[PDB]
Amino acid sequence: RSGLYRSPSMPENLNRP
Amino acid sequence: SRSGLYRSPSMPENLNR
Amino acid sequence: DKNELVQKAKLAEQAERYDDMAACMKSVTEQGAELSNEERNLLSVAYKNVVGARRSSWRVVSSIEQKTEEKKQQMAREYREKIETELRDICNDVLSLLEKFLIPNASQAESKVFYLKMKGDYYRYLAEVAAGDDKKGIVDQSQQAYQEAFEISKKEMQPTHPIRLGLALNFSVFYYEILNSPEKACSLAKTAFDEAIAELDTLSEESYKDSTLIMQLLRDNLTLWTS
Amino acid sequence: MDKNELVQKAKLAEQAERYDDMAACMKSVTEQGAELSNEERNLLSVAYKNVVGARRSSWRVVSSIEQKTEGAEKKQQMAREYREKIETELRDICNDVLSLLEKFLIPNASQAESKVFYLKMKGDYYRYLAEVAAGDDKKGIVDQSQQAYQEAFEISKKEMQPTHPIRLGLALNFSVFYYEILNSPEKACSLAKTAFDEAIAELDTLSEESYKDSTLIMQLLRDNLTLWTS
Ligand SMILES: O=P(O)(O)Oc1c2c(c(OP(=O)(O)O)c3c1[C@H]1C[C@@H]3c3cc4c(cc31)[C@H]1C[C@@H]4c3ccccc31)[C@H]1C[C@@H]2c2cc3c(cc21)[C@H]1C[C@@H]3c2ccccc21
Ligand SMILES: O=P(O)(O)Oc1c2c(c(OP(=O)(O)O)c3c1[C@H]1C[C@@H]3c3cc4c(cc31)[C@H]1C[C@@H]4c3ccccc31)[C@H]1C[C@@H]2c2cc3c(cc21)[C@H]1C[C@@H]3c2ccccc21
Ligand SMILES: O=P(O)(O)Oc1c2c(c(OP(=O)(O)O)c3c1[C@H]1C[C@@H]3c3cc4c(cc31)[C@H]1C[C@@H]4c3ccccc31)[C@H]1C[C@@H]2c2cc3c(cc21)[C@H]1C[C@@H]3c2ccccc21
Ligand SMILES: O=P(O)(O)Oc1c2c(c(OP(=O)(O)O)c3c1[C@H]1C[C@@H]3c3cc4c(cc31)[C@H]1C[C@@H]4c3ccccc31)[C@H]1C[C@@H]2c2cc3c(cc21)[C@H]1C[C@@H]3c2ccccc21
Repeated sequence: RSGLYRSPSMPENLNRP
Repeated sequence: SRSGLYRSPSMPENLNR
Repeated sequence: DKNELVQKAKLAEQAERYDDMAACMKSVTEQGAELSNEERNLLSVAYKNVVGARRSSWRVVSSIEQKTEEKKQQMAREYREKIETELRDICNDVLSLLEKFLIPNASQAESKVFYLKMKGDYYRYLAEVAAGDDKKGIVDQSQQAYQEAFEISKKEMQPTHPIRLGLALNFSVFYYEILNSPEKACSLAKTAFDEAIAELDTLSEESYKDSTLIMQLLRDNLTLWTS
Repeated sequence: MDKNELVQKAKLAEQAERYDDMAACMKSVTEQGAELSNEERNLLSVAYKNVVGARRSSWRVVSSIEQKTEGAEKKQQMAREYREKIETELRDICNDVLSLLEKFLIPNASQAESKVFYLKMKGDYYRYLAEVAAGDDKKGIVDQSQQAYQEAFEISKKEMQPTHPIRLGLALNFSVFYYEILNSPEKACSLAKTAFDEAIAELDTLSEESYKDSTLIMQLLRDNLTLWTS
């Protein structure tokens, strides 16, 4: 838990045209 | 290769202190 | 006009202009009708990127604030407060869209679970920046929304469904980070993983890549949090 | 308020990756009229480069879609109108930076290093205007970019060592100008090669303070050189 810590929840991922 | 994702290979603002 | 706003939002997405994207999808939602799967995801992608920027900034600034224990601290604090203000308004924006439009019109079980997971997520982001006075009640709104989504999901969706798995992943993170309960966060993550991996024959080609990705993230969190 | 408040907000805004805030702050600093320090100069550059770079990126993506949507009139018109929205945002950012350079930064640049740096910036921001210019405006805008680059180039040749990171950086960007704006790959290659070769000639002139920056830009010059030849 630093200032550059990402909460490992659902990412906005697997998008494509 | 020129395309929608191409970055002009000019100077970056980088390697900060 | 609905199609026109949807195509502009897709374009804003490719342009990485998420304020624009959010505005588009906001006004689509305000037209009243139930969103399709495509539309749903554009709304969440838009708003997720818009808050995310604030969460990321907030954390960096909070971190700076903590390791200046004097005048530099007042500046940081004030900048953090400016960022929290921005964050709350975005969170309240989505939650209003969820209460007034999306949750009421959710006819399918998957729409209902999806929007309740959202409700849980955005109260969780408010919890992240809330003080004792309001925090208790913000947390409970998040838990209540998650729990309802979890119960419907348990009844009406198969264990490999990307929305069930993604709900498990986020509810687990709620337990771990908001309620300081490693064990409850770990069993949620472990149950969702174990159930999905047992029923791996049930996956569609339409979402095998989503489901398997989320499974990996569950187990990653599990592996970290028990070690 | 005071310069030290605004400079420190800028630094904080940078760490937060909130570059509108950072830019606003350094615009205020600059508008107070006093010559900026090397630190302050970099904060202004970084701030505005990030702000305008978001638009350039977006513009390229939207333009690309506008091209692929030939024969789909309604999609193409939506892309066009969105590109035009991004273009006006991009111009305003560039006109903002350029007017700061004309009214504050170039006028008060007492030293040669500052001159080269600010004239290079002017070259850069007119280049960014050129990229989205079309018609009678383009050729005028292209000349303003070239003149700023040329003035900077001649001052740099005279006053700065061949390994100075601002000299080499100017060589790189002006080379990019010839390739991307004037359709002049050979000029662009020769300018890049010469800068690289004159830096090889005098590595002893590198300082401990900046050898990492110089050797990176040297690598970048040869990267562009080898691609455009190849
Ligand atoms: O002692 P540490 O290794 O530095 O970690 C803890 C900290 C702190 C702790 O106490 P806190 O709850 O009052 O903030 C804690 C820790 C360890 C012990 C306690 C804590 C609590 C928690 C975690 C680790 C810690 C995991 C589970 C829970 C948590 C919430 C959010 C992200 C990660 C976690 C302070 C001090 C430090 C900390 C860091 C941050 C923050 C606050 C702190 C702000 C800004 C940044 C941050 C990241 C994510 C969310 C919120 C923040
Ligand atoms: O009353 P405090 O909470 O202990 O903090 C302030 C102080 C002071 C204040 O008045 P000042 O303007 O004459 O310095 C202030 C504060 C609080 C109230 C006023 C002030 C002004 C400001 C801030 C906090 C405070 C944020 C926004 C503005 C500011 C400028 C630079 C860094 C941080 C800040 C004095 C006394 C004290 C202070 C501390 C310093 C300094 C001066 C002071 C010198 C040396 C160190 C410092 C750090 C950064 C820049 C400059 C300094
Ligand atoms: O033929 P390609 O390999 O597909 O690349 C060219 C393209 C195009 C070309 O035609 P154009 O110059 O009239 O626009 C070209 C190319 C090749 C052939 C011609 C061209 C010209 C140029 C370059 C490559 C190409 C290098 C030197 C000159 C140039 C300007 C800016 C960046 C890079 C370059 C079209 C179609 C395609 C293209 C891509 C873009 C764009 C336009 C196009 C817009 C949006 C994106 C872009 C990136 C940077 C600046 C501007 C744009
Ligand atoms: O679209 P522009 O910015 O106005 O420049 C291009 C032109 C043209 C373009 O189409 P083309 O491919 O058939 O020559 C192009 C451009 C831009 C887009 C396309 C093109 C292609 C290329 C470049 C830029 C452009 C860079 C990479 C590729 C190229 C080859 C040789 C030198 C420089 C380049 C036309 C129209 C214009 C042009 C100019 C000339 C010529 C022809 C044109 C004749 C006469 C003069 C010239 C100079 C050098 C050799 C040949 C000529």
